[PDB]
Amino acid sequence: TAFLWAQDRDGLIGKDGHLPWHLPDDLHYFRAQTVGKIMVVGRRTYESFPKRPLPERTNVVLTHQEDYQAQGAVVVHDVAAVFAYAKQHPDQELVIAGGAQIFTAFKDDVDTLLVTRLAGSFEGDTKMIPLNWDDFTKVSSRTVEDTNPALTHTYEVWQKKA
Ligand SMILES: COc1cc(Cc2c[nH+]c(N)nc2N)cc(OC)c1OC
Repeated sequence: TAFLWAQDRDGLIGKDGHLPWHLPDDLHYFRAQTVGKIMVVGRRTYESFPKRPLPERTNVVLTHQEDYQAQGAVVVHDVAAVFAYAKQHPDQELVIAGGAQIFTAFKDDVDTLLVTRLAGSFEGDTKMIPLNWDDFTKVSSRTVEDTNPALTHTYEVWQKKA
């Protein structure tokens, strides 16, 4: 399992799940990472996503209640089922596109964490769930500078150690 998300300096993800900040660069990064790999998106994500489903990619819509249904992404209401699905396709890695509730559910059993940090700050009604940084040790990171400081962002990857 892999964690793919973007956050500001303060620690907020956005509003209603949708990224309030328009960073075509960071957005490009998310899209590129989900190419040729299995990704899981929460129900809130299904509505927050810009356009689904993606081509040449495997998208999955995960919700707490089985009443909910999603188009373009496989709908799974079983936490165990999501793990098994990734297990079935060892060739393709599983990445959690969100949301935070989804992240929390699989946060404990994640080996790779991807985080995007923005120098600028944004305000919204949705904040990212707490993470244990000390438990995970950063393996590598990349820094990209945009025209505007707020726009400028960096990519950091953490791997769980035991
Ligand atoms: C491609 O656009 C979006 C992409 C994403 C996913 C996403 C973006 N950026 C990063 N760094 N990680 C992600 N998982 C979430 C969104 O909103 C929830 C988007 O629309 C604003």
